[PDB]
Amino acid sequence: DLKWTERLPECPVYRPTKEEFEDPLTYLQKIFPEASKYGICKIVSPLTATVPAGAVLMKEKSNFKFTTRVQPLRLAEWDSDDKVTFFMSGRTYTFRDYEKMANKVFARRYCSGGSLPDSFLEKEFWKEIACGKTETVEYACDVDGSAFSSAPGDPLGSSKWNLNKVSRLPKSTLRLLETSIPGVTEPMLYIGMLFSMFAWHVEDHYLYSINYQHCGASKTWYGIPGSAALKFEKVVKECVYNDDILSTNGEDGAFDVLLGKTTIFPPKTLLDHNVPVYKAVQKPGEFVVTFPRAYHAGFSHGFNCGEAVNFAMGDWFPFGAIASCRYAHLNRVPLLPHEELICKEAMLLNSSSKSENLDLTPTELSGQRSIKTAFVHLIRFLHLARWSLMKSGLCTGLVSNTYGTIVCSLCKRDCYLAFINCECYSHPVCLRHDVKKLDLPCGTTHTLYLRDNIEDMEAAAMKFEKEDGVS
Amino acid sequence: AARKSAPA
Ligand SMILES: O=C(O)CNC(=O)C(=O)O
Ligand code: NI
Ligand SMILES: [Zn+2]
Ligand SMILES: [Zn+2]
Repeated sequence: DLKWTERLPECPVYRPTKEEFEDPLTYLQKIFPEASKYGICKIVSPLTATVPAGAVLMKEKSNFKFTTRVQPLRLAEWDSDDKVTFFMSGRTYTFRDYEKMANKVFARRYCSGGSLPDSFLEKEFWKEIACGKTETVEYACDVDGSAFSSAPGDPLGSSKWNLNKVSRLPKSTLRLLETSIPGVTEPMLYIGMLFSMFAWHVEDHYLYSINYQHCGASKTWYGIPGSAALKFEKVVKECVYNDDILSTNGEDGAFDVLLGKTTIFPPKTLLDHNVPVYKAVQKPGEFVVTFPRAYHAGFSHGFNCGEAVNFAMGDWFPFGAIASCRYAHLNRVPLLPHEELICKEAMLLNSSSKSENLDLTPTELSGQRSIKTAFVHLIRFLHLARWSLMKSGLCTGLVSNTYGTIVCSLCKRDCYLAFINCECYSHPVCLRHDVKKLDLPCGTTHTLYLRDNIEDMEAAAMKFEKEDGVS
Repeated sequence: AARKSAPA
């Protein structure tokens, strides 16, 4: 029927002034207590680029080209083999040529290539999915490159809103990151065409996402509140159980695996089972932020170019925890060194300047509280694990741990404070495992690798645990 | 490896 599209509630739109703009993390700090509730929000940039994105790509960068990927929008269920073969059949284009091709296919569909009204193209996307005869769209996802100008004059490029600068911003908890991560530490370019889509995802680590549209047609996002995440996944399986918008129906998967086989489904089904959905229609010059654990999907209305990066502030730390456990439960190597980030942030808060942590926003305060809580819980657990270990008498060696984060060979959880190493060095395990029941081919001698400064961190934990709101 | 995600 598609009337639901017209009556979807829109997400909050903020239009700060230049003086309000500051940097995106402080701004998100300020607006968090309301936008948080929606999972998705939109910020109109009060700063214009002096050099537009096509010009920055053509002149500031040399021979910029990119390869595309082919998505099947909606068709008799595509099996994994057929899927994988055509995902990267896509040809390599030049910005100008991808634009030209997309606008030709758009003209072909609607006799003219002029942008069309948003309600029209959205209804068209959902009806095309339901019964369209077109098979595929080309989308240049995940391109490494940036359309912000390196020019010093450019007000947007020289601002702290440039995606290139965000991960190293003072309130970016990933500023502490050791090594770069594509899309996480550094932005990526997304270049779309008519009906090129991004299906429902919760991101990596429930981390925040920030996306800026540089140019082109509108982009429609559907966002779910972090609050609704469980309900979201619940309904999906039920409705995949119902054979409503049915997938391949394997019925033996982790949740993203199931999502990765479904034809993208309309928000109406989500509204029918009473899970909140908000719409954002993103134009050039607008940032869309997705909040940690906020599910979102979306599609393009035509040729367009956007730029996105994932980030974290301290309020994200509880969500990170949840992701970690799921990562472990699904026995998957985590994206981020969670424990290391807890420790580094917490010991930066410990030994603070203290001339800073006085009058500050409630959301930052809550994030600091969440960092301290994560730190205190981690140190208490590791203390009792170490006590148990010592009394077992199965731990032969103790070694000052000088490494970065390592991955436990059984669960796959990140280990920063401590791990138990073996004889060959290929079966280290986190302290969550009963060492008596370790059956390792290398032997039985177990060596505890422990961070050198554990005493300082224990003192920090005992300081924090007496502090207000950290119980 | 360190990265974001999709099917190749
Ligand atoms: O812009 C796109 O193609 C999709 N964006 C995202 O998934 C995001 O930034 O959260
Ligand atoms: Ni996303
Ligand atoms: Zn483990
Ligand atoms: Zn071994």
